[PDB]
Amino acid sequence: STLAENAGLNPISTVTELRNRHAQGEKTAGINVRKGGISNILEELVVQPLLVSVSALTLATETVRSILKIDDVVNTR
Amino acid sequence: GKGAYQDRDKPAQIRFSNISAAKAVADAIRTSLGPKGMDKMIQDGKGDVTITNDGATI
Amino acid sequence: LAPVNIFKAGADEERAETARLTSFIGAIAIGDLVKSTLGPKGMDKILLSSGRDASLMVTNDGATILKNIGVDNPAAKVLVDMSRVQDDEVGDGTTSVTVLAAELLREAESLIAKKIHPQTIIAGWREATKAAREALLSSAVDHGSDEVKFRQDLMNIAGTTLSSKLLTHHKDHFTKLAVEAVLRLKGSGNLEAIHIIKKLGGSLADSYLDEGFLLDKKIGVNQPKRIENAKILIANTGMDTDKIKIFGSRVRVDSTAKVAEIEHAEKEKMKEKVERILKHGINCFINRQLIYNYPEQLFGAAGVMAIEHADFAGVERLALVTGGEIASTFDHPELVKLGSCKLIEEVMIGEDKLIHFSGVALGEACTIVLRGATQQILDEAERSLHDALCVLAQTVKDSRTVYGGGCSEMLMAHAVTQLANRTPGKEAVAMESYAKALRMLPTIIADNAGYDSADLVAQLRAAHSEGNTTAGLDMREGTIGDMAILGITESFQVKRQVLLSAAEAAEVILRVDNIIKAAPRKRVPD
Ligand SMILES: Nc1ncnc2c1ncn2[C@@H]1O[C@H](COP(=O)(O)OP(=O)(O)O)[C@@H](O)[C@H]1O
Ligand SMILES: [Mg+2]
Repeated sequence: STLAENAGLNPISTVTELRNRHAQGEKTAGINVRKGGISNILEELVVQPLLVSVSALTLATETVRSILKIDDVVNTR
Repeated sequence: GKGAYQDRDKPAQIRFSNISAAKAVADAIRTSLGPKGMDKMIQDGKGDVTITNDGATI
Repeated sequence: LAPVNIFKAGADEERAETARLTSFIGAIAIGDLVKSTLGPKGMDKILLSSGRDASLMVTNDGATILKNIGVDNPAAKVLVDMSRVQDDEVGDGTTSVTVLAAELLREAESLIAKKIHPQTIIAGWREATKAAREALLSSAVDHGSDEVKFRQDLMNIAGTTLSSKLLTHHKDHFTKLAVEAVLRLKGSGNLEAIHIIKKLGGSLADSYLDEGFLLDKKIGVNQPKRIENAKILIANTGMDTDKIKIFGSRVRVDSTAKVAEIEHAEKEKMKEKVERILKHGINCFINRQLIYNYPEQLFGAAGVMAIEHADFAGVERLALVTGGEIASTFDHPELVKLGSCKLIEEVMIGEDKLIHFSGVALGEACTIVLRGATQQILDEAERSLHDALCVLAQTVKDSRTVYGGGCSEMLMAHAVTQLANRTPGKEAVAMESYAKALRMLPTIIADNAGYDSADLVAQLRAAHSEGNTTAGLDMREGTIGDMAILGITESFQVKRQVLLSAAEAAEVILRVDNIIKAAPRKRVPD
């Protein structure tokens, strides 16, 4: 959604089309800012490592789980 | 069920405050994501100026 | 108030009623501050400092919470100190002791409201404490002759201790770190032999215990980066301008060539010392002080790895791990022992490089690498692993255990109630109150999980009254269960310390009848 908003695209329609295209087969669809729409992403040669996504998700989940454990704030010296 | 009355509301208030602060930070840095995101300029209290797109630096 | 003034300006005095009111308010406030962090489903506290440059931490430890707040009530300082010394003695039990003291004071206030002299309450509590400690002692189970039962008990103790802290997210994994590490000490209680290294990045489940040793140091330039079948000399000697010839001597000549000659002799002294060091037959040298760059090249030419600036702790830990001795004066190569290890190399963790020793000889000291996604997570993980190691070392020293989950408190309360039913007078009313305090620790635990505490405590009391001496709370479902089957096990020393310390602190506070304050030392504003 953010990627659709920053490029001046319509987020609701773009995300609905993304989900519809991912639910019926090919799993490499994405947002093309050059074309201004939705298309295969490997044809535009934009790729990234897997470690980036895996590490991001794991660290985010761990931080949220840590935050959910807190129920007080105390002012000290 | 029928009982277990919760007589303290401070934990819920603290949790909601934490949620609000985190969402505020996320919304603040949202605008810098993607090939069509712009930069931010920070002016330190000392007087130093930085123009950046990196999230950690911001 | 008498018309005549006996005191200075700013001095203060409070008498019986106000003194007791102030003391009880302070004690109860301190107890209720930390009630919330008790049991497997307690929560944590955020502490941030107004003065100390906005330092931030997230903690569950009772002693850590109490040592950081700025209490000014005199009756709270006693509880803070008692919690601190409890942490220093056994390392576990910090929250139960202060909660129990607060509950005892809360009962004592109503007892005083019923027109009973404090000394009567003190006598009743003394008898109740005697009976409770006897009943606890009779319930201990002492293993240690059989290896597998003892190791299973150690695993159960570690699991019970780690249940209330963050590490409970991976309770099994970290349990394997807590036991094995302690079993590396070979019966020595030196907890300084276990080094904990925490570094940012990665997940909490990526932590491990190394099979060798890790140093965060550097080797000199133009020396081998790895050695197989190493022989290690560990020394504590000066190598940067070693010639502190501690006399008050001086050089007084009439020519510059003489100064050059004496300079050359100074260099030859270092050369001779390095040759004497190399006479031992070593290929690895570790020193706690700095090594200047002339001995650096002397070692480099001989193909010997040299480590510099490895402070006292590192030297002692390496001595334990490898087996050498911390040598000096290097005149007798035969009388000094060298350490051995199968491989020394350099490993890369996160963004840093470390020296790794593998295949060590003894292994009587270890290192633990902690990984996490935030500084606060790492700090809390270390703070919890310390409690686990402390309780494990205490158990290894004295191996007799009891059952947790409210079993021990109910046993003590039942014994106290039976004693109270046999005695005449007002003291009985005191002893019953004692029991009502001990049955508050289980209740609070249930209150943190949302269970119907009253019904559970009634069932537990009924079960203990008829002889089921191993019944306790089953918190994964919230019922009554067998503690021996489920494996909830605690050490005897921790429970005994909790009971005795709480009783003595309550007795100390209850005897005060008048508080006197002197004029505070004014902070100089300007
Ligand atoms: N799995 C469990 N089931 C029931 N009770 C538990 C369990 N684990 C720990 N407890 C209880 O929780 C208490 C531990 O308190 P804790 O929150 O760890 O801080 P402290 O040990 O410093 O009081 C013990 O009295 C123990 O009986
Ligand atoms: Mg504990």
